[PDB]
Amino acid sequence: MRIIQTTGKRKTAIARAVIREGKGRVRINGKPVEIIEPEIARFTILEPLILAGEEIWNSVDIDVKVEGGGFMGQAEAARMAIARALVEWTGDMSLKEKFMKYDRTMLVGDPRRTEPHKPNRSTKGPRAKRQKSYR
Amino acid sequence: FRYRGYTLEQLMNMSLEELARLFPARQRRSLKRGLTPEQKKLLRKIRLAKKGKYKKPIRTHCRDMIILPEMVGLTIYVHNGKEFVPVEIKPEMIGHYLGEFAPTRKKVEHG
Amino acid sequence: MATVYDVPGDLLVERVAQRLKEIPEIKPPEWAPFVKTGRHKERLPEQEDWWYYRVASILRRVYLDGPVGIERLRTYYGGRKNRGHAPEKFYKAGGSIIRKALQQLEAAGFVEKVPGKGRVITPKGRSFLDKIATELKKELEEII
Amino acid sequence: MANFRHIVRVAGVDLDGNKQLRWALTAIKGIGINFATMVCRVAGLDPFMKAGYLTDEQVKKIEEILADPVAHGIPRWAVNRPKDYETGRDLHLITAKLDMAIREDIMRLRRIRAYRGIRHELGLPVRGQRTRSNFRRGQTVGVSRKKK
Amino acid sequence: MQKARIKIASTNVRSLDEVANQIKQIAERTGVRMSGPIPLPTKRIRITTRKSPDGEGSATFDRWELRVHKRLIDIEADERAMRQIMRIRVPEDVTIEIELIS
Amino acid sequence: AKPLNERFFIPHEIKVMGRWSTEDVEVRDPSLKPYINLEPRLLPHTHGRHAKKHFGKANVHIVERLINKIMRSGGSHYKVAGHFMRREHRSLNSKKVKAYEVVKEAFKIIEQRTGKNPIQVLVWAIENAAPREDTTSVMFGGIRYHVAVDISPMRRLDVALRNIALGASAKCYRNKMSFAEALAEEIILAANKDPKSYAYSKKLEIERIAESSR
Amino acid sequence: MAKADYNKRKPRKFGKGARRCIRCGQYGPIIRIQGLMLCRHCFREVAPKLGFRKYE
RNA sequence: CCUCCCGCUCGGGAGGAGGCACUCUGGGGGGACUGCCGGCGAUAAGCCGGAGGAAGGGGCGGGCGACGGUAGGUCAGUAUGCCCCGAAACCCCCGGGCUACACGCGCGCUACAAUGGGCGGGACAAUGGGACCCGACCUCGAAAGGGGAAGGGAAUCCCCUAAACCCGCCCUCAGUUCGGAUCGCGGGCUGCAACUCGCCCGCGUGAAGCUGGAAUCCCUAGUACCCGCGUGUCAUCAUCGCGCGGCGAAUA
Repeated sequence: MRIIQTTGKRKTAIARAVIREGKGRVRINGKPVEIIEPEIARFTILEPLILAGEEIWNSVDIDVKVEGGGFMGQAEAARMAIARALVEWTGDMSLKEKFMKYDRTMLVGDPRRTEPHKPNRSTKGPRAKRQKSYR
Repeated sequence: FRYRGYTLEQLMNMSLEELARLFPARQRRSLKRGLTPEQKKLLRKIRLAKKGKYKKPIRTHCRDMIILPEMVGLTIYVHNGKEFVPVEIKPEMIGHYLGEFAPTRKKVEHG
Repeated sequence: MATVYDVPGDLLVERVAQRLKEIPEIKPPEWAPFVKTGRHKERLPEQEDWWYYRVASILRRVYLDGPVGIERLRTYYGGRKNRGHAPEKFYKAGGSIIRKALQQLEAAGFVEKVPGKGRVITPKGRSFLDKIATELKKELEEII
Repeated sequence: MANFRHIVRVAGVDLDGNKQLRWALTAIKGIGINFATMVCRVAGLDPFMKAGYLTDEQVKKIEEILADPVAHGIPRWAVNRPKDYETGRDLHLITAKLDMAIREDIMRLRRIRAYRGIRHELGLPVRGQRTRSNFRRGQTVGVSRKKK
Repeated sequence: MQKARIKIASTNVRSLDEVANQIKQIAERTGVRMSGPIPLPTKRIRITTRKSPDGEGSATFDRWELRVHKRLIDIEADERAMRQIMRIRVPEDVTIEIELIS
Repeated sequence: AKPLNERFFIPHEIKVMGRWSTEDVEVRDPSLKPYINLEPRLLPHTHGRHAKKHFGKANVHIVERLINKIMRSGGSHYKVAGHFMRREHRSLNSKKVKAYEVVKEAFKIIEQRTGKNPIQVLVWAIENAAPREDTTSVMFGGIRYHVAVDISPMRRLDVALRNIALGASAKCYRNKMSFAEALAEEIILAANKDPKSYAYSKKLEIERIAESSR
Repeated sequence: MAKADYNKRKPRKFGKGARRCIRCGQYGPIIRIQGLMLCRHCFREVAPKLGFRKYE
């Protein structure tokens, strides 16, 4: 068989993925892909897996562990890594360029994540000032 | 039930412990934990007045004492902050604070 | 061919809560829904399901965790209390529905207290579950 | 169903609506929304159905769980007033007992000459602090208890 | 022999690394088996403070860092092979803790 | 819950929100073709960051554009499952997360009556809700005019979707029109150009006041 | 006349009046309790010798 | 390899051996510089557009604020010229006052419901703080809390549960099951002591408010908008100040 370990990181959901051959296993943090309640962020994970095909999804075991705060955050870290897990597998430029033309959130993360809350002039949030009315 | 409690007299004979089940959470606490060394010199001047050595008109800065059944009858002088305001203590005053009855402000109209 | 891991938590909970009516060892005591309930409820419900879900969770949680305490399962529910116009804050549930529940499971043989100081599953609590999940995971492929 | 009505009378002659049993009693002063669902249990009814679907026989089961609730069950913190005026153990409160018991204790303080009774006469919260400018632009809290 | 832990922290970066490196160099050659100098966290300490003593207008607010870094070292040597290695000069200002177990 | 999972087998294949094929519709006008993300795929939430570039906002999934101009109204106050709200408004004093549900249920409530691919009723409601002409109180040379200004295909879309999203919250106001409904009954009637769309009443008036002034 | 000593003798078990600094000798003004009891104003003057860093 | 469960015997999951791969931790190194390509520009400076690429043309966010001025602000933090007090404008003490209100405004929180409420279930973080201090876990108590007690001066233990989310169920748009003021009572907790003047828990009580005139403020992207989370100071008053991550735009 094989072991190709990859990563996928979006807004600090770090997905730890492994792609070995088998029988159609989809593991997320220990639980099948079935346990999630929002239908929505599931479909996001599902986007790459059809762009390539069910053929390669069925023939390969994917276990990922996404330690990330967001529900959509987890999903997004799962969308970037499967796509990178499937481009290392087959090896061709056909599956890589087909992802890039569709969206760059499969193969690029961000350049940025979050900004600090500025000291500010005694109010709440990074970018805000106390209200004025002294004119 | 006219007169607060079982009867005015039976709550002078139940003092420590048996009153407690009747009282608020707040009055219990200050009896049960105890009160300060000025509250110990106020147990001589209620006792000089009910009997014996020449009675002083009882004065107090005690506004954290909650009225008991033995102290019902005396005319208590509670310093409002400037001067002493009198209160004739009743059996309907069992279970309230002593600093309620004397004022914490002069009582006038606002404007 | 199934664990509590393989079944969604919306289909698992009415299948274990029924299997807590049926067996029929765990039951509602009368004092626990009446007015000894968890924090504030907009209404108090007169449900068997109410008791059978607060316990059907307890057999899933001790599976995942080791030393799962009373102070953990009181704080694990999710729910608040008003202070006023000051915004709400995070408080914990009623320890009465959690300290009788573990003990209704403890007499049933589903949960046991370990000698390290804590709460773990027995084999009888672990098999009661894997059978109820083998029935749920089998039905989830039949149904489009 | 158990014989449709739109107005059955519960708790004396005061009226039970067609909203829901748990909300129809809340109105009846003394029975709230948590205390309504404590007397649905003892009596043996479905709580979530409409009000007015009651024969004559259900209306008698509620009026005797009200007169003395501390006889049927109802814990000694889950009943309306526990430990009353220093010598009643527990009682019930209803539109006539609640109105009288709260004006009595207020009649008691004014004679006592306290800082609670005259603070309910001038127009003020006692422990809520600010009278500084709240109830602002001519406004008013309405203190206790009803401007509807 | 006696497995010793040298747990060595310092308030600044330059002072902590020189000692960690020197401790792994001198101990290497004698009667010592030594496990490598492992870096644990910086419990960076934030003091977040009001500049202005008026507390007036806009007041610009100082962010403070105190960063304290912790290297850890297991070693298999005697209590006599330990002092030989604890000879070293050490920056001001570098805390060196020693637990001793067999 | 079982239909829900069929809604997970079906978007896979590929379809929006679980059961709307993105091929059902076409953009017949060559104006609104590059300005619309009908053609690309699956999820709005995306977080693909826009306004990054000059037209970093044209490539926005039509529905995502819907979600956040449908999310708009919002201050200060605090939401959580507690007792707790409003704080997420008559238009998300809060997130695109519980926003995306509203638009999904509004695609469900507009599919239930019309029975067409709802992405053929909304893309038929954002080519009609946009006015073709606007007057700006524009002065140039110190001389105050109120002038013929024609509208650009990007600034069209925006006035289409925003007027659709502004009309519904006047109606949902403390009313049985739920935004999942109040939007679904705005999107049908902006597609039609009906006399009941607070979004096709400004479209017209903004062209008609702007014709007088020209 | 004659009387017994005074150097204050009342309760000051806890609060701000319990504290004083080790540089400007105050009760109500700031007392940073990390084992560095000073006011906020001293703190700013003292820190570069402490080894704190301005940079965020 | 080994212990436990389940099984359609194909196969799913946990523990410990075992293994440092991965995440991560903190120390160091490379990578972006208009380098290249086109267009505009005096072939210069520079601006625009393009390719490759994780990232681009101040990459992005902070700290970093000259000579001075408003006689701005503070001698009520300290330092200090001058003046004034001297059983006092000192000193000690208890109690009261700063928390008084017919009202006016500023800055904010909470809020006028179906994008909703109850109930249940399930999937998810980060900064931090923790010795008379964080407190596992076990027990009693409806709960607030009390009794017992492990670990922890810290990547190794604890606060700790994230919240928003979603799925099913009950409920079916009224000043209401909204909203929580006000008042009665029962009860805990700290301190000598919370009436004046603390917070929470339970039952009863259940006020204004059903989208707000003139006028006016804040901000330009991982930002605003939104959701919780921690810390400071610290017994206790936080709808505050500082700071963290989760969802994630409009227009320019």
